[PDB]
Amino acid sequence: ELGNANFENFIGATEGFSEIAYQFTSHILTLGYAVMLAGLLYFILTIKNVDKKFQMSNILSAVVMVSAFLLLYAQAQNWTSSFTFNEEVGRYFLDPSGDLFNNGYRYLNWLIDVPMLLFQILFVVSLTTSKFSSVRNQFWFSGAMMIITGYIGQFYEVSNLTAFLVWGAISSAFFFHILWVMKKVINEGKEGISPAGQKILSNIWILFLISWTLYPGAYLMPYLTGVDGFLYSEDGVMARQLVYTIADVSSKVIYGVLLGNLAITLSK
Amino acid sequence: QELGNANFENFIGATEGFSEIAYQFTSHILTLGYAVMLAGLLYFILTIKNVDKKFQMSNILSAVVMVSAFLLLYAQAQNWTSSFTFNEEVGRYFLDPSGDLFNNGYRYLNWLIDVPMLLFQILFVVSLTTSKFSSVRNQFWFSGAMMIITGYIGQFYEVSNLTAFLVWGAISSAFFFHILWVMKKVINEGKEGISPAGQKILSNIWILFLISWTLYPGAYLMPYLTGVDGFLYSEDGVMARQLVYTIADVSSKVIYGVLLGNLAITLS
Amino acid sequence: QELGNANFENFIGATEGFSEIAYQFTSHILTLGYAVMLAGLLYFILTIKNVDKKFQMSNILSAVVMVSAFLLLYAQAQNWTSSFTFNEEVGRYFLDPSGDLFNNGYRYLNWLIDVPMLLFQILFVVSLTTSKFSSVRNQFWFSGAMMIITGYIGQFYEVSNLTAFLVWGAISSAFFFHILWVMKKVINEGKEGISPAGQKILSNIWILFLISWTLYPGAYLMPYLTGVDGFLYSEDGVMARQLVYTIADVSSKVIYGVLLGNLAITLS
Amino acid sequence: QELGNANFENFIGATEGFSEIAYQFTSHILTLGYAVMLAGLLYFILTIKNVDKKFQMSNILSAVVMVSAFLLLYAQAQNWTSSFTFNEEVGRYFLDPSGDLFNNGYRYLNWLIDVPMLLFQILFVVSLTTSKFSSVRNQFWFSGAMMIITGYIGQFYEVSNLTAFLVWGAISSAFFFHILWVMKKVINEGKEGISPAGQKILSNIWILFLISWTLYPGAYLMPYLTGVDGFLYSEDGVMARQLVYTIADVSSKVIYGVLLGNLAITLSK
Amino acid sequence: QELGNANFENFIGATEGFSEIAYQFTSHILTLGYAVMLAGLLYFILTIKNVDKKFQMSNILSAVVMVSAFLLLYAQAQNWTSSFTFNEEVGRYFLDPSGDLFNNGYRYLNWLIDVPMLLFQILFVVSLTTSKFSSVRNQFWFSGAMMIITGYIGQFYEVSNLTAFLVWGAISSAFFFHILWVMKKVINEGKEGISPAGQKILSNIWILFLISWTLYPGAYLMPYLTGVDGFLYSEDGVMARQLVYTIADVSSKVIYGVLLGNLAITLSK
Ligand SMILES: *C/C=C(C)/C=C/C=C(C)/C=C/C1=C(C)CCCC1(C)C
Ligand SMILES: *C/C=C(C)/C=C/C=C(C)/C=C/C1=C(C)CCCC1(C)C
Ligand SMILES: *C/C=C(C)/C=C/C=C(C)/C=C/C1=C(C)CCCC1(C)C
Ligand SMILES: *C/C=C(C)/C=C/C=C(C)/C=C/C1=C(C)CCCC1(C)C
Ligand SMILES: CCCCCCCCCCCCCCCCCCCC
Ligand code: NA
Ligand code: NA
Ligand code: NA
Ligand code: NA
Ligand code: NA
Repeated sequence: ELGNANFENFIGATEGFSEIAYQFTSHILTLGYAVMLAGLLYFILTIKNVDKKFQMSNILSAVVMVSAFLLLYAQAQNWTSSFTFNEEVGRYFLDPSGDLFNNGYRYLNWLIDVPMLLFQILFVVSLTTSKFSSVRNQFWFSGAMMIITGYIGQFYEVSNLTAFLVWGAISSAFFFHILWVMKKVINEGKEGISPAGQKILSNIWILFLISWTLYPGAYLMPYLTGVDGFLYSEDGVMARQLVYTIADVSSKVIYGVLLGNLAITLSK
Repeated sequence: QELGNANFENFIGATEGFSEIAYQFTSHILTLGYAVMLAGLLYFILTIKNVDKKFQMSNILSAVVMVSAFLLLYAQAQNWTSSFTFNEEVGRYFLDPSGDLFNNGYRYLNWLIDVPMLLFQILFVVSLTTSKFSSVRNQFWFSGAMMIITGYIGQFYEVSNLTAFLVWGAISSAFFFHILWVMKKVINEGKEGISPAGQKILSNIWILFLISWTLYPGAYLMPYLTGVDGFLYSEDGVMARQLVYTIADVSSKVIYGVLLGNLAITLS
Repeated sequence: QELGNANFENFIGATEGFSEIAYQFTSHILTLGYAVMLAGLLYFILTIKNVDKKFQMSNILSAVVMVSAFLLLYAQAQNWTSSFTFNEEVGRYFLDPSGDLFNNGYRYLNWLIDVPMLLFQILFVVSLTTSKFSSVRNQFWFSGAMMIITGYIGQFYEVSNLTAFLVWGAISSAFFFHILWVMKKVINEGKEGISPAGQKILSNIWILFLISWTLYPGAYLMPYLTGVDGFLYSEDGVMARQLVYTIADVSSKVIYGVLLGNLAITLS
Repeated sequence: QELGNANFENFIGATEGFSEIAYQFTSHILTLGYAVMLAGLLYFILTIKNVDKKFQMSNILSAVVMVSAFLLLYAQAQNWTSSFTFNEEVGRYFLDPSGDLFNNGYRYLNWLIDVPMLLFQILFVVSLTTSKFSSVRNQFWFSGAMMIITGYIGQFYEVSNLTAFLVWGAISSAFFFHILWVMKKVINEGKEGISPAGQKILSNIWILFLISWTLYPGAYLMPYLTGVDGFLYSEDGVMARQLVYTIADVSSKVIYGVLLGNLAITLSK
Repeated sequence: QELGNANFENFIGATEGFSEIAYQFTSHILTLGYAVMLAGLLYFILTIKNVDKKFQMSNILSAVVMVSAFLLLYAQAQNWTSSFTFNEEVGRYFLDPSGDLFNNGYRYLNWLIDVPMLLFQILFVVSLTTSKFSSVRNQFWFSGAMMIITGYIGQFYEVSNLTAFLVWGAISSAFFFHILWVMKKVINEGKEGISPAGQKILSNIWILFLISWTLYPGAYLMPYLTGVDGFLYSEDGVMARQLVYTIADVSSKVIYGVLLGNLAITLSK
């Protein structure tokens, strides 16, 4: 009787995880939080490389990094404490004394990362039609609604598939609003800067789109091959956490590095 | 089973147990709390040289608070996960005494750091007119100490003795109202003789102070706000209490320090 | 149930056990202690550039002390929670030998850092007149070392051998009085030739030093301050001992360093 | 008992067990590794202002690597101590499955930080002549990623499937040789137009790079370097593997960064 | 309970066990050690700008040793408390194998950081006259490595094979005497051409070096300094060994760095 639990727990409590699956999930989470701490150091040590009016961006990047390290460190431990080896079969099964594994740790902490990540670009690009405050408030409201609806939804990814999908769609609405506003921001920021900055901004747009789209992909991962599909297995757990790590790295570290390069180019 | 003078979370977890949603949400919200606290430390450290020297003390005090907050919430997070263990037969988290009983007093005593410093730092940005700096500081510190100590005594009896619970709560509320009075005086005097932007910032600071500080007696009273054997005397009440604690912590510490720093910038 | 040369906390916890209030309060007070120490470390680092170069050593030494203090009070906190475990049948925390016996001598040996450095740092702010710097330093260090070592030997027999307890305590008290004499000389010489404000600060420093340092033999004698089988030979005595330890730690380290820094500012 | 696609440390520890020397030495060497990494982090941060601004990026990248290394090695240290428990009846440490199986893959994925950055940072000290900066960088990054991923896949089968082990190892060795080729090109171009002292430093850097990076496939092959049922298919092989890992880590990260910093110093004005 | 090539602390704790005073004191002394190391790290970082630039390297290298030391002592502290558990029936702490056996080798390998760096940093303050910098450095590093490695091999047999114990100890003592010789030469050359105050500081540094470094073979021999089945082959010997280790660590690292910094200040303009 698992109740409103994530599907990792069902897979681990029925079939269990082979050595490769368990060890790979642990390794990918470890790499995630290591990347986050290294990026924190990188952003702190490069603050004076940009003009003062851009250093805020750097700071915010650092801020984000802090949150992520702590989460992906906790989450990491969580994984290894939720599943233990059974010598009789050679697989890792759910160990209830280490609690049920839950991805929600990431959702609430996005309440830090999503606003901040949306906010810092407004310290590097210059708006030509929109108001700074209006864009900021839209970003924050839509991100909060998206995160909260998705966080409520993921609790029912096995118990109540209907609620899962409904909350996912209600979240995707705010996601589309965020995407529209961000495209507006980047198009307005391209105006009046050298072609190098425009190239950096187009790269930022592409990276933003892909890496941010990766997250609902991980949301739906156990069902992307339908019920009782190839992805509703330990392969799906591996894929979920791998996509999470890729999207984390891209949307945080690489995004901050491209913002820093843009700030360097715009600096005098 | 005999629990003695323990918080109502322990009683709920020993009788009904917690569902996956309740337990996981409480853990996530405490994790988010301490993550927010360490990211603000960096923020407040990294933005020290953004204000005139005379205001920088505020920043320092903010950082101090952050440290305290982080540590406490980190500890508190761990304590939660160690006090409740999954029971597979029914699929619910029950009290685990080998991990010690859960107690909110960890917050209360640590407020002995937070409450004075928070009340102290505003006196490094605004300039008093008819009030005396040392008088305001001593009143703040004495009233805060009394409030914290009386509430800390009272919360131990939230289940074992409702009468002492309420009596200590009222005794604490007296000092709380005194603090609100002195703070209103301080804000009104600080408004005198400053720019309109600083006046708007001070108004926002007063509103934030009022709401976020009132949230704490709300969390104190949470299990009984729907009466004896009411709806909030459940795992829903535990979730609500920790959520209110986290919202109040973030608002009264991080956002309060950020608004104070904005005020310091406009005055520079 | 033979405990040997163990502290009286272990005897109380092995015979009567601790109630929820007693155990939780001891844990909270130790947690507050180490939080205060880390916050003080941050404060003393951040306020280094507030005084002239010649005084900055004081800050550094303060920070040094903080480090030591933090680590021990963090360790000691852990030790408390690991040494006593909840018994559900009666609802009380009893001695848990798998977590090791509780011992307060961790503090003693760590005073081998604190006592010299604290006594040393005042010699970087005040200017001696008739006394020799190196003589004062050597007297401070030797007397402090002897005091700490003799008290550390004595505290192991606070239950198993009252005679050794009291004899070693008196041997320590001799060196304590020597330290008090030398400190009075140092403060009186430092008052000479400075402004009245610095003299008032020095008087406050002397009062604080006296009270806060006298608090330590008080915690040493705590279980017997009401006689054998007295009121304090209970969990109440355990609470009182750890509370006195925390008050003395905060006063003699953090507030002492803050007053020294204020003096350094007035002398700058 | 069934272990599946697990490293050979688990098989040795589950069948023969480890003596006190083997277990204690492995723990000590991993501890020394992560201690060295943290000390190097401190060093590279503290010596940033010792070189001209244009070279300071190198320092930063070193520090970045250090962080990764420290964290990873720290975890791995814990993992060792969690996988093997003393049995008083025989006097040997045996596999403890409640602590998870021991796996070297923690290193491999973390090389996804180490290998690019290490290859990247030298491009902030030396000046290329005929090669394009971005071309060299992209080649380094792609070849390193492929090498790491293929070796990481291969090492899971070092006991359960020797054929896949060797095939993935060879596929990885291809990209390793490409990396060596590009690095030799970089060193030859960097020697041009700098003082003889900097050229000597570059020669030492090339020798160190070659040896220290070649040490890693050696640790990959360690249990079989004396054949099946050989001398190295024992606790001696486990000790040798972790010792080679630690020596290669120190040499290829800390000493590499120190030599790069000395080169940057001689090039500074 | 067969323990094999294990340190004598495990034998004492497995046969007689430790009393409350002995166990608590060993734990306190290790805790004090790592606390001292972290505080010294803070001190050496915060006092960097107190000396001329050319001397600041000393400061840096001191903090590197403080990092290493800190980590090791922290680990060792944990290890002690994890290896011995209270038995309520008799009131003594006995060996607990689930926490691993206690081993001092953690220190030894970490000396591979401490011993070279400590010997290196003095060469950033004093100026040699007749000796060559690189020759002194190479001699220091080689002799220190050999000393550490031979003693590390030997200490595993302090109970199981006293003969190998003593043979490895003597082989190590040879390199120790070589180090003392080179250090005496270095101090004599550094005294030349500096003010009398710096010469007095150098004399004090030499005395400190001699005593604090000689303390380590003392801890090596501690259980047998009173003969076979002597007084020191007891829990008293365990306390004495760890206390000597802590005193030697503090003296040879923190106080050594402080005296070096004082010398650097007196040499500073
Ligand atoms: C960061 C923490 C802050 C600002 C804490 C503030 C605490 C209070 C306003 C305490 C309030 C209390 C009462 C008014 C009544 C009941 C008891 C208390 C202690 C919760
Ligand atoms: C930060 C720690 C400080 C300032 C410690 C001070 C310690 C003392 C004043 C020690 C006092 C002792 C006695 C005078 C008698 C009994 C034994 C002692 C060691 C507790
Ligand atoms: C700090 C870590 C570094 C520099 C890692 C370097 C890694 C390699 C040179 C990897 C080599 C591999 C092969 C050449 C063959 C077998 C598989 C590998 C992954 C071990
Ligand atoms: C911080 C650590 C230091 C300075 C360590 C120094 C180590 C030694 C002087 C080692 C000495 C040894 C011998 C002289 C003989 C026996 C074996 C050793 C390794 C303990
Ligand atoms: C130039 C520096 C002069 C230093 C002055 C004296 C400071 C060192 C004092 C060391 C005290 C050591 C006391 C330990 C003695 C052994 C105790 C056994 C129990 C009585
Ligand atoms: Na596990
Ligand atoms: Na739990
Ligand atoms: Na406990
Ligand atoms: Na183990
Ligand atoms: Na223990």
